[PDB]
Amino acid sequence: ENITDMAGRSVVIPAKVERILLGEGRLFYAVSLLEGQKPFDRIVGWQGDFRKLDTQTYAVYKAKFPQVDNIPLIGNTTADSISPEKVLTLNPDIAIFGLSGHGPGKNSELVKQLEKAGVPVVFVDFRTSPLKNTLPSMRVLGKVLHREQQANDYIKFYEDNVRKVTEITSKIPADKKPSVFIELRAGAMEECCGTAGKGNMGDFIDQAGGNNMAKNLLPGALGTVNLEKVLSTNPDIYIASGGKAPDNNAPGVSLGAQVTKEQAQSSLQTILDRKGINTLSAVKNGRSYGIWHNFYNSPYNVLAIQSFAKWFYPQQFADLDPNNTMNSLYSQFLAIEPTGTYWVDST
Amino acid sequence: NITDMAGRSVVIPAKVERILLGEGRLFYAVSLLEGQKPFDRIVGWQGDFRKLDTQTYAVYKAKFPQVDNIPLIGNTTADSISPEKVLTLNPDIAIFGLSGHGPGKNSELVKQLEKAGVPVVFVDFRTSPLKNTLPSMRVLGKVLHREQQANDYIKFYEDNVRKVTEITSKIPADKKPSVFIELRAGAMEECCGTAGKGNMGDFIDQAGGNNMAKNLLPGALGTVNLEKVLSTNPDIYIASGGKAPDNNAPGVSLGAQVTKEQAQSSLQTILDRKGINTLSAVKNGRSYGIWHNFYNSPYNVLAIQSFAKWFYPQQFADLDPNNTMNSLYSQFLAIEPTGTYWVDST
Amino acid sequence: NITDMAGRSVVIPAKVERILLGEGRLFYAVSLLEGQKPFDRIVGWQGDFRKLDTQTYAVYKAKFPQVDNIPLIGNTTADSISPEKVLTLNPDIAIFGLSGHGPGKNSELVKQLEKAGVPVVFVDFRTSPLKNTLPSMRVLGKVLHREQQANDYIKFYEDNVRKVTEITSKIPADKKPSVFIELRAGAMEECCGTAGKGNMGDFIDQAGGNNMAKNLLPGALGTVNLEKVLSTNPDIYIASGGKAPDNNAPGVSLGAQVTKEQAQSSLQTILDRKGINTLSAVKNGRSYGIWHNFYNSPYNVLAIQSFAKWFYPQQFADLDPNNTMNSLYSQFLAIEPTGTYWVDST
Amino acid sequence: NITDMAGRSVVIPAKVERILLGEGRLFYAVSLLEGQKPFDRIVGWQGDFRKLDTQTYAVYKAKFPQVDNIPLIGNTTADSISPEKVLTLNPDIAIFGLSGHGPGKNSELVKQLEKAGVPVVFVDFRTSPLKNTLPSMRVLGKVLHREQQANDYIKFYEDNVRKVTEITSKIPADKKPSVFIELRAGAMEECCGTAGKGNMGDFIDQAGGNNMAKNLLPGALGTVNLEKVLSTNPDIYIASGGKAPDNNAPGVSLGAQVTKEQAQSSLQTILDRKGINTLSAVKNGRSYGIWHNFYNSPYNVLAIQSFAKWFYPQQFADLDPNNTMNSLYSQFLAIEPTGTYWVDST
Ligand SMILES: N=C(N)NCCC[C@H](NC(=O)c1cccc(O)c1O)C(=O)N[C@@H](CO)C(=O)O
Ligand SMILES: N=C(N)NCCC[C@H](NC(=O)c1cccc(O)c1O)C(=O)N[C@@H](CO)C(=O)O
Ligand SMILES: N=C(N)NCCC[C@H](NC(=O)c1cccc(O)c1O)C(=O)N[C@@H](CO)C(=O)O
Ligand SMILES: N=C(N)NCCC[C@H](NC(=O)c1cccc(O)c1O)C(=O)N[C@@H](CO)C(=O)O
Ligand SMILES: N=C(N)NCCC[C@H](NC(=O)c1cccc(O)c1O)C(=O)N[C@@H](CO)C(=O)O
Ligand SMILES: N=C(N)NCCC[C@H](NC(=O)c1cccc(O)c1O)C(=O)N[C@@H](CO)C(=O)O
Ligand SMILES: N=C(N)NCCC[C@H](NC(=O)c1cccc(O)c1O)C(=O)N[C@@H](CO)C(=O)O
Ligand SMILES: N=C(N)NCCC[C@H](NC(=O)c1cccc(O)c1O)C(=O)N[C@@H](CO)C(=O)O
Ligand SMILES: [Fe+3]
Ligand SMILES: [Fe+3]
Repeated sequence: ENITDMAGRSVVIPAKVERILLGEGRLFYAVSLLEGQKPFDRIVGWQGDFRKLDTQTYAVYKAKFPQVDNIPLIGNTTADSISPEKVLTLNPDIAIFGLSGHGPGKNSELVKQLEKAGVPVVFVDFRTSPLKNTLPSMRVLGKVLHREQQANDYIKFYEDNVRKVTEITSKIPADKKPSVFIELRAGAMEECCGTAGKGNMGDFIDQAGGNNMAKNLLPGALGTVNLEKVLSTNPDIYIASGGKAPDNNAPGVSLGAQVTKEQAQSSLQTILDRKGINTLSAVKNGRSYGIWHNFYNSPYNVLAIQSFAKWFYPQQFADLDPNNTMNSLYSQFLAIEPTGTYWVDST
Repeated sequence: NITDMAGRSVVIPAKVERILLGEGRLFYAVSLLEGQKPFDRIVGWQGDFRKLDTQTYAVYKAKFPQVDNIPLIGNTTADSISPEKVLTLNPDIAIFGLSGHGPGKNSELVKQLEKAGVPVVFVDFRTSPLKNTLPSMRVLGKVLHREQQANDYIKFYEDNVRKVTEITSKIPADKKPSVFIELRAGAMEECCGTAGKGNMGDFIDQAGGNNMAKNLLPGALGTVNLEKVLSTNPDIYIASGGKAPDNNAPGVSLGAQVTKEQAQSSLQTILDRKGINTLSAVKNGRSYGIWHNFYNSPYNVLAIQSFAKWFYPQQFADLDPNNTMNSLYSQFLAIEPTGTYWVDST
Repeated sequence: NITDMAGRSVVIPAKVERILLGEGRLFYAVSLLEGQKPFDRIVGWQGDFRKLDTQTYAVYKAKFPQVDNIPLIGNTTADSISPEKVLTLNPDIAIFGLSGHGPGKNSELVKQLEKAGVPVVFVDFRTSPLKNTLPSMRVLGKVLHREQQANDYIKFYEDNVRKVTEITSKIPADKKPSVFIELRAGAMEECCGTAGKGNMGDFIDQAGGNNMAKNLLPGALGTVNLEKVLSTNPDIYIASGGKAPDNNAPGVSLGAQVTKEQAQSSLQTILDRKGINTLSAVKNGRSYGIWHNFYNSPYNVLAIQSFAKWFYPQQFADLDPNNTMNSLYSQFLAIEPTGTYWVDST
Repeated sequence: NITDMAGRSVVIPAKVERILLGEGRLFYAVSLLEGQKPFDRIVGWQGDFRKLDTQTYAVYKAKFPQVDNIPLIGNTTADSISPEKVLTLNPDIAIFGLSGHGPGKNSELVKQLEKAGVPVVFVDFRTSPLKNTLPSMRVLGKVLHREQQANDYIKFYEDNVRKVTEITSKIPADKKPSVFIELRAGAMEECCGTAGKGNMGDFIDQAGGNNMAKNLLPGALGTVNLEKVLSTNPDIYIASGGKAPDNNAPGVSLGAQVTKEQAQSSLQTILDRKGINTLSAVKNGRSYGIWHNFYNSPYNVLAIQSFAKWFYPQQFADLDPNNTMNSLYSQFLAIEPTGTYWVDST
């Protein structure tokens, strides 16, 4: 059969799939929602970003599935480090790639090599245009991986849990919305400050009824705004993203499966104590928050949209709990138990 | 002739120059009428303003040292008022409160004054602020011949309250936060004082909150036990106080001579008390301090706004009670606004 | 005692609480000193701020409705000021401008005030901004007892101007672009109003531009005919305006309530006028709009910067006048920055 | 205490209970202030509302039959008002219009009332709606002690007008459509009544139209000959009327008791008249009907919106003046909106 991927390309659905290639490792998150209690059964190989840039979620899956260590790494954390030779010798029967990210895009040579080898390629997207692409991506993955039921179940769950936010924020007029700046991998980049424009976590700010101060500063989904521009705009709400492991002395916010509330609050505070940042009205007024970075490329991003709405309008979403949503997500779909801290408030 | 807050008819004097204040802090209503000559027409007052509002007192003393020479007709309780000292001041009007630290409608002193031919006016900012605050000012305007100042203050008040009520009057009950207000928190012998259907409860109602003690109490004021608070575990905790900074007694420091630091530090002591410190609202940082004397003052629009910002922070992001306060002072009063009348927990 | 901008010695009042503004838009200098209480000390003002700055007025009214009750001593001309209404406000200081829509150093009203024992201070942001802006603020600081605010603003101003002059002071004349500024472009009976050696001309000088009218005119303001502009055919065209968005009269829309799109649309109308539209600067996109009231405001550092960025685009690509405005507002003012104070042609 | 629309100072009465309406249709401004008790304070009125607004009258009569007992001080002209009947109603305030079917600022009756000690207030929705509508409501608020209702209505009005001006203020003159408005079209002896720089002309201006009579006429109202209209051949034709459905006199049927099909049929008659029917605007279907009494009513924001949607159909496709009217009625009035106040040609 045939379907349209997120690059507009038609893909012939394989009769049976047993050798999935992951162009970006963290595309595993979309796969995990379909594979039930057998998450790694059909993965022939993956980019090393999941294992190296998601060490916490990795370790949790390793403790329950030690065979994860033996899935081949086709590269490190950049598209340019992928050996096309190692890829082809795994004889994949499907390759899942992202329109953007740490893996090959629609115009890469590897995509063309795979087309010459007779291997179907599917483009998904949770990163450039999450709002447009997240649900269509899951529907498509459902069809090509023969997990239509799991996919449709997850779409219903997602739509319902997002509708809990949008029923309220879709009617709020622009002049009542809080200004928001999201600093991606805050503290951890060479040059401050990474953020999202019209795309990526910007889509989440939009949905949650916020006003992204970088929406109109930037052409793309990702970009950079200077510290002074942030200070000058002086937004209502400051959000920092990170995924740093607890026992990592490098700069950044600690969030993820092995992070405690106190490690998340302490490390957010370091981030908020930085020169310039610490004079923001949002920081002084305590409207300062942390969000787990990898939500920037995951269909679990409904958790971030909900955390954002609850920060943007605390009393209108007093009754909404993203922790229940994660637990409903894990119990319904996944094969591990939820642990750690995926979001934090400054004390 | 006018009808006071006790339903009684009062013949308005032709000229008033000797006002008796049954409760000292009724001065607050008078101050909105007297412009730059606040104490010119006060023959005497209950000692509650001087002794239970030491900060606001000291500020007025520095600009008007003659305030120290206004006679104190008693201390802080109705029973300590000498009716003899009262009558020798030959008042031409007496202003009393339906409730509080001064005589009520059925006291002997009220009857003595009626026998002496002295008009008595009952106001209320304390039992039923919502029903009574504006009618009280209207009445004080008429009997003190300051109708203009009164009407000016009513317009100011209604406008600044309507900023809140036009939003919160349409909010359904199930979207409202539960609220407990602990009056003079930390400072009473037995915890915990609060307000029912009345007093600061009216402010919670107006600001679109849900007062957990509304149905626990028959009156405007009363007491709920600590364990009942813990068990109800309300969304939002509010502590009232008016303690002076350099007062080692227990309570929250708020008022004209209090810095935000002192207010924040002393609120924290209050929030660190056994039991209180495990409240969800305290842990989640939805914990606040409000200046106690707003429990009996037509300046109470400042508290209604502070509550609304606490109950729905974003919907009232743009509302600033410091600006309401500054406008109030500049338009009506004879002193400069200083100190901290509200605080948020660190 | 201090020396004002007219060279006159002025005795500093011990306390000031009743400031008279000879020109309403002199408020801008006062606003930098009064913090969160902008209108607290203004007894009255010329009607130019309320009538010729409707946008900035409306923004302050929404936060301080008491601004509507400040008395207007006249309309928009010195000759419409009733000296009687002025004197009954019993000012304790009067602030006047060497030039503009209010009384000057030789007016009768200035003499009346001297007879009444009222100190008069002359400032200037309009005739000789470069010489006078900072000295004016220093002086206002001393006579209004806001030396701290004044010195803070001077440091901010000098630093933000030095960002421009460090570069443009070393540029030789032959590398400078020729510039014509058309004040209230489109909106005068006879084209074309502009500035000579003074007013916005000072800004062109500082920003390293070459004002084509510098030597055509004797004074700070004057008129140059359309044909003279066409013939000089300058490298850069700048139009000033302050027209409200919803005003169908001719002129450029700029100010607190103007969007970038309205500013551009209305600048374009101005650039589409016969004669103007054949200028090389217009055809080549070197066409800009600046908010007119910068012609008399110590916020004029915002214009010196917008000019420097138009005169030398890459040399000041890192300079942002919007950040400077926001630092100005947050540090000194009581309102939030909105609208469009400068625009580039599409 | 307040300045009316004639520039005259009027002393705000302490309590008003006997309002005299110089022009009956000034009721529309009063109705926005009186909530559910519209006629409670009206001692008498000009007969224009009852006789020239039969539809809106009948609707109020069905809910309030006591409206029939309000005294008529005259018919539909200032000259038919008995000053004697007026004075025996012992009004405590009289509201008059700068222009219209009632007395003006120089009438004898105004002087009689001044001799009788009765405050007179001039409002205006007719000569200079743009300048005067909102100031008129502000003033009526103060003198009738309905400041809250007035301020509420001003905010509503400004917001609903801003929906139009946000768009039309940035449209350049050369892109605007030419417009002719024929007042009480078909119903006058001599064609064609219209508005100049004033009256419905102000609405055309605001809605981003170009009134072809703006410079043909000195006043707010006047007459332009059919041939002049034909020759100018404007982009858009608008006819006003308020004729009752069951009235076979010439004119457009619009108002509270008119269906869309009766408004369309009667507009068509108006558009089928010799000369009119050769207009480009008529042939192209840019032909419309507007309810005449908007020519003197603070509900005129409904016509400004209806005009903008006719001037720029797609730019205002999302704007609905019917939703605006309904928000107006529900927020402010005591009756239910019915009928057709505007119509498009089939
Ligand atoms: N290690 C490298 N040299 N490049 C990494 C490639 C992915 C790159 N990532 C980001 O730009 C980024 C920014 C903020 C926060 C993040 O977590 C990021 O991963 C990227 O997105 N590249 C884009 C544009 O080149 C793409 O592939 O389309
Ligand atoms: N494309 C680039 N040159 N820089 C942007 C991203 C590269 C790199 N990203 C990460 O290390 C990373 C970690 C966790 C999750 C992610 O998605 C990541 O991308 C990065 O941020 N590099 C810094 C240097 O430390 C920088 O380039 O400023
Ligand atoms: N020092 C005293 N013994 N009594 C004070 C007199 C008034 C008494 N006050 C309170 O109950 C009270 C409660 C909470 C917070 C406060 O500031 C209070 O003053 C009181 O209210 N009495 C009632 C009952 O008699 C009344 O006056 O009607
Ligand atoms: N009804 C009572 N017996 N006590 C409650 C009120 C009396 C007393 N009040 C104050 O000290 C006070 C201080 C500032 C402002 C006020 O309105 C006040 O009422 C009080 O609280 N007594 C405590 C023991 O100190 C108590 O009786 O529990
Ligand atoms: N409406 C009037 N008749 N006069 C206005 C008085 C101020 C007069 N202004 C200007 O000439 C002017 C020119 C260009 C742009 C502007 O904004 C202007 O205000 C003025 O400056 N007069 C001079 C000399 O008369 C002065 O007083 O110094
Ligand atoms: N000195 C004069 N006689 N005329 C020039 C200025 C007077 C008047 N000014 C303004 O309208 C004005 C508006 C906004 C800001 C200002 O500073 C202003 O001065 C003016 O220019 N009138 C025009 C008539 O359109 C004219 O002089 O031709
Ligand atoms: N019924 C009359 N004979 N006269 C009415 C007096 C008001 C007169 N009105 C109009 O001319 C008019 C024109 C077009 C449409 C209308 O609804 C009108 O009411 C009028 O305005 N007269 C002038 C001069 O006296 C004025 O009132 O200012
Ligand atoms: N000034 C005049 N003489 N005539 C113009 C207005 C007088 C009269 N008005 C009305 O009939 C009328 C009806 C509803 C609402 C209004 O405001 C009105 O004025 C009128 O129009 N007379 C006609 C004769 O048909 C005329 O003078 O042409
Ligand atoms: Fe008390
Ligand atoms: Fe000027």
